[PDB]
Amino acid sequence: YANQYDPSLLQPVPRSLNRNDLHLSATLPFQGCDIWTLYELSWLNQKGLPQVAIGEVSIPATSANLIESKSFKLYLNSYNQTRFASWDEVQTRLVHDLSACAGETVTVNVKSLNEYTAEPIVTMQGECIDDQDIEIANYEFDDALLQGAAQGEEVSEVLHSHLLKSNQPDWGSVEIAYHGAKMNREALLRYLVSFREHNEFHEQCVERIFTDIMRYCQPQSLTVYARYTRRGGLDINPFRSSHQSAPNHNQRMARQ
Amino acid sequence: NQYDPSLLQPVPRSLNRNDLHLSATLPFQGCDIWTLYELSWLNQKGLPQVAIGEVSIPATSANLIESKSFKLYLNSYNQTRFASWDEVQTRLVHDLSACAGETVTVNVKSLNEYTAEPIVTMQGECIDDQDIEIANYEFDDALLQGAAQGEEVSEVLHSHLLKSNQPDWGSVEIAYHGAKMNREALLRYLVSFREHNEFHEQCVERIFTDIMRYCQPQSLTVYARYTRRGGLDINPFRSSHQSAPNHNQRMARQ
Amino acid sequence: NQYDPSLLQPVPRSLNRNDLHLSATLPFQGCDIWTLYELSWLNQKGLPQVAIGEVSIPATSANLIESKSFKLYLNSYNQTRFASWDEVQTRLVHDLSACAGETVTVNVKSLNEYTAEPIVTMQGECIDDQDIEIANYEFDDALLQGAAQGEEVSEVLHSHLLKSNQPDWGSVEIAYHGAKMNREALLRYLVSFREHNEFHEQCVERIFTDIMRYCQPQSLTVYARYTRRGGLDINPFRSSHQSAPNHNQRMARQ
Amino acid sequence: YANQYDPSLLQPVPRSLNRNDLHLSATLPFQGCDIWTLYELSWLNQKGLPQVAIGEVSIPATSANLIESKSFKLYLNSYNQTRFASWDEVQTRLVHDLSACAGETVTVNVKSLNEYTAEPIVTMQGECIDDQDIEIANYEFDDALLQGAAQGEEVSEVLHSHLLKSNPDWGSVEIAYHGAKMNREALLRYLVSFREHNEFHEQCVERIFTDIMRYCQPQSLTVYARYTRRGGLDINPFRSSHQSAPNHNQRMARQ
Ligand SMILES: Nc1nc2[nH]cnc2c(=O)[nH]1
Ligand SMILES: Nc1nc2[nH]cnc2c(=O)[nH]1
Ligand SMILES: Nc1nc2[nH]cnc2c(=O)[nH]1
Ligand SMILES: Nc1nc2[nH]cnc2c(=O)[nH]1
Ligand SMILES: [Mg+2]
Ligand SMILES: [Mg+2]
Repeated sequence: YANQYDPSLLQPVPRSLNRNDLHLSATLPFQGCDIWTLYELSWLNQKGLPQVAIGEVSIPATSANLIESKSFKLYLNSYNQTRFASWDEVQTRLVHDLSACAGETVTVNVKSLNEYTAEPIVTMQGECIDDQDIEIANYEFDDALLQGAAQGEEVSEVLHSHLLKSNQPDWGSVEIAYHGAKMNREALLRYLVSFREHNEFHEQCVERIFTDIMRYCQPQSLTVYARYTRRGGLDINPFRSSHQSAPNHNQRMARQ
Repeated sequence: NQYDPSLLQPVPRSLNRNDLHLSATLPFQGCDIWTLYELSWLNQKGLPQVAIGEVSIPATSANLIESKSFKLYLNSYNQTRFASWDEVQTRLVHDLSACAGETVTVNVKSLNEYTAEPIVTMQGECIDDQDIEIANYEFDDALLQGAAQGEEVSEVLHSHLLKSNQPDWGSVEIAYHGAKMNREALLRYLVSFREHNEFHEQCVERIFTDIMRYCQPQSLTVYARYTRRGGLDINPFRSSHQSAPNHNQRMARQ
Repeated sequence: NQYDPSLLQPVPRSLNRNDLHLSATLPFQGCDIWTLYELSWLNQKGLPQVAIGEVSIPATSANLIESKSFKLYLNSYNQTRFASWDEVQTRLVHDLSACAGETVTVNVKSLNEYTAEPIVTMQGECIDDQDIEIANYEFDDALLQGAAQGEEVSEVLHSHLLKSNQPDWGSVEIAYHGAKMNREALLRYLVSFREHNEFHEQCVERIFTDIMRYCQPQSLTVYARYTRRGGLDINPFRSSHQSAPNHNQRMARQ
Repeated sequence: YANQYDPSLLQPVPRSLNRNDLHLSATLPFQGCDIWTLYELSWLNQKGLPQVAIGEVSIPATSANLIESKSFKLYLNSYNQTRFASWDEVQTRLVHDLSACAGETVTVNVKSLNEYTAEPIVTMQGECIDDQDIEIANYEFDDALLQGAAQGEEVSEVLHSHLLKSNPDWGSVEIAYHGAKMNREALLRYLVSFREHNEFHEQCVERIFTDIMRYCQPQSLTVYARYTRRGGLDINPFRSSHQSAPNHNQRMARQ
């Protein structure tokens, strides 16, 4: 007997636990959300016939807790052999359980597979910074790579990179939109690549990138948004901004 | 932490084929199409490169490649400098062909080859929307007994409800020429895999050979597309007459 | 009449590309996919063989192959004994590569490879169902002026209303990432080809370059599938980033 | 200016003209129909926007006339720049004009392209006879190849071949019969002997039917051929001693 519905499998992690290392002020310097895509969501209807869907979850960055991804997979797996009366019931339980875990109302949209037919694979906004003629040999984390990286003229720009890797490896693309002194692209790319051997949660990586850019580069406004490939059937896409609340859509990128 | 072909582990196709009562003379042709979503290495100067790999392994190869070993092998690229993308392709073809036992094709695609690519569904009629009760989940090939008693047709059917055992998940497309299949029988048969344990490639061959022995179509193609595990997916294709699928685009859950 | 490669007539791609104001370094990559519905020859013992040929000619080739000459060339096979299907596939690759000026890929498929293959449509949203009036039929690329003023999107659009000139007929799929396109403008633009004269390959390159210069998408793919003439069809694919379509399946009118 | 709707482009050909050469009885020894597929049907709606469809036409084998294929193509092309108020109108005109040409009511379906999505490519019923270990060097027509071809035990069977060529035109042919079992080598050599031979598809099917009836004398017989299109149109003649039509007009691999 596979284990059936079990909300106790969900594991909260307080966001303050990692934010402590970032030495943040009393107020959070960002707002935003963690958007998750649940590619494996499946359960049984009343009559025992399997149902399959994709879930799209948004957890506020102000929630007391994030949800540990493994535990989230195990919790979703507990639906697989459980009978539910309706799709509405499934969506309601996901909101209830994930909101209890996070400590703040979590948004959930349970979508049938046909909602995805002809949907696009997308890239990120702005210019890709990856095509550089530089040598890298040190992959150890080094925030000081951002020392003096913003010395250009005042600009609004959006940059992105597909070279984010952190630690089993996690793989992501990251979009950085800002208004401030123009950022040195070589410094930025070396800084991003220095995560390659570093071990932090995706949500934390994004908050670290945001806070390092804010402290070294002092833009007037900033958004950092990363989209990671799935682990265990789930992906996370942390969005952190000085002024925006969320990305426009949750459209997948090429490796997602 | 460096490139290491010894990480690849073959599994002989003969194990399950003997279990299906097959001759070494196969009743199908085809291939296993793999998508490698996490392919990454370093260029000549140490700057990371990322790509998606598209691999086709002939169904006649002695071995399939065990997926986790495939993951670990690919990870061994991550901190290795390679002279060019052509070098990477070359190594992949060499190593994967040696492991499978027959020449494997490999296409290493840059990520921008996927911009504005659409998600696809499968062809023909989805059979999943049936108001039926499933009273148990044991595998039962005899669900197909007498399932093909209709008039001679050529049609294509699909289901998104394939699962085996962590769970794996797939959609499957069945194109045939023969006596028309009972859609309820077919759906019950597919659902009965849920608590079955075998590899994706093996499941597809089981589906193919069961439909053959119970339904006796003149022509049959079975093509399944499974969600990834460990950053790679497998899409086994088995056909009476066709060597490869004429499309390879990702589905909603992939 | 025996096998005769001198029947093939090349047409240089440069003629129309110069007319489109293209540099020798192209703004697209891609290929022309041909389907040879009437391929037939004699085996060693004089017994007729029939097959469907699938040919891909790189868009970088110096020449395209003129369709009527391609038909005449294929007809020269009809009363010629060839030792095996591999011999036929070899001759085709050799002759078509020499004519195009670059290696052409050829698959010679038996007819039973198509049994129970489904007809396909194109992906994304069809733009044809518009309640608009067309007041004249002259080609006008300026119909695209200001046509891309929407928000940044990635989407796929298609139309079945492509016609050029005896008339030719096609459907066209346009996938792009850029400012959202006005569908009325796009449909008018495509309808304005109706009484225009150029080759399919040239039409597609004109569509690509007109969209690129009026709409300025970040990336663009244009893939047209035309109905056959003389037993063969042409399906030109042109893309910023992709080298080939990830499907090759016939549509309703093909 | 493209030439607009012109029903005078259609060219009738009396069926009796070719049937002469087959020396038939007073009454026809067969019934059936010619099913045509019109893959490039297109016209303009009342606002000038192009419309595209696939037509499916059935002409009774009893019609006084068949329709010459090139003329049929030219007639359909005359729709391309012509405005019509509705699809129903287009269907109505096609029935009227094609029926007047043929001399007997013709059925016409005008189908939107989406009615073809996921439709199958099909093969023919029964056994393919093409995989034989025989040498052929003479491609001249020879009906005498069927002399004594049906000696076997009494059987019902269906046979098909993809090797029909005549003038090049390309087809597959399905032969269902009840009678003394037919020699497959003789049948295939006979079909291959059309390879350098000039006759209309409808006539080829009638010649095959009448040659098999005379040399093999089955109790019942159907001959159905499906040819690849010429000029955007295909023709699929069906002739039978006891059946009226095939079940569907589904395309084969080369069609
Ligand atoms: N939420 C969350 N859970 C994890 N468990 C392992 N890695 C992660 C991560 O990056 N984010
Ligand atoms: N090739 C292969 N390897 C596996 N390892 C675990 N499951 C699978 C599978 O389905 N296929
Ligand atoms: N290659 C080619 N040859 C032709 N001959 C006449 N039209 C065409 C065409 O569109 N393409
Ligand atoms: N109806 C008809 N017309 C033709 N015109 C040229 N060939 C043919 C044919 O086989 N049938
Ligand atoms: Mg995603
Ligand atoms: Mg047809």
